[PDB]
Amino acid sequence: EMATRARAASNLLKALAHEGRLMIMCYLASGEKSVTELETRLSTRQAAVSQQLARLRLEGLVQSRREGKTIYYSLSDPRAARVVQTVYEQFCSGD
Amino acid sequence: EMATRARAASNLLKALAHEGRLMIMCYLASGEKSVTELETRLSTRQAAVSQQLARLRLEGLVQSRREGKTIYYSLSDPRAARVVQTVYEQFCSGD
Ligand SMILES: CN(C)C(=O)NNC(=O)N(C)C
Ligand SMILES: CN(C)C(=O)NNC(=O)N(C)C
Repeated sequence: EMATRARAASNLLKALAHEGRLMIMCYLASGEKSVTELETRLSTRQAAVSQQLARLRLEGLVQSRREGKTIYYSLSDPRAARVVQTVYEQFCSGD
Repeated sequence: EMATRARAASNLLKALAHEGRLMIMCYLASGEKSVTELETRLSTRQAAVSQQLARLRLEGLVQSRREGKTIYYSLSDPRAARVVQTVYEQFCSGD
């Protein structure tokens, strides 16, 4: 149905419509990243990154695994992955 | 730069992160549509559609032309067009 798929799409976009969460998703769009790598690449403060990761997890958009003492995040919803890949390609392209 | 392109991307997503505006964009993603066609397809109330179209116009995402007494809207930002096409394809696909 058009309504329920429009609400799921709208909800993904609400999760992505935040500069910090979008940047996390863009970094994960190129492959799995440790938390250390994400924080190295992001200028966001650690407490903010932590909430943002939790929100992306709640929304079903990221998952994570432990390897030793490292936490690796990755994209988990393939619809969101493709949307973010399009955003990343389109908005990182110069004119 | 990563910051200014991340803000433009984030702003597109904020404009898209609304069920009514997203549905308009999804309909325009398949080609130019008259206002009459858009309102026939949308269940949204006319005053709401009017504000939503105005917002999409302000954001640079849609443009329009007049042919006789008909107003035709179309997508105007190609980055947004591709993002919406990915949303439409991904979220209209069944499992
Ligand atoms: C648009 N966006 C979030 C993005 O990251 N684009 N990529 C770059 O801007 N560089 C310099 C790699
Ligand atoms: C055509 N049809 C029944 C359909 O669901 N298309 N998908 C969408 O329109 N969205 C907004 C996900």
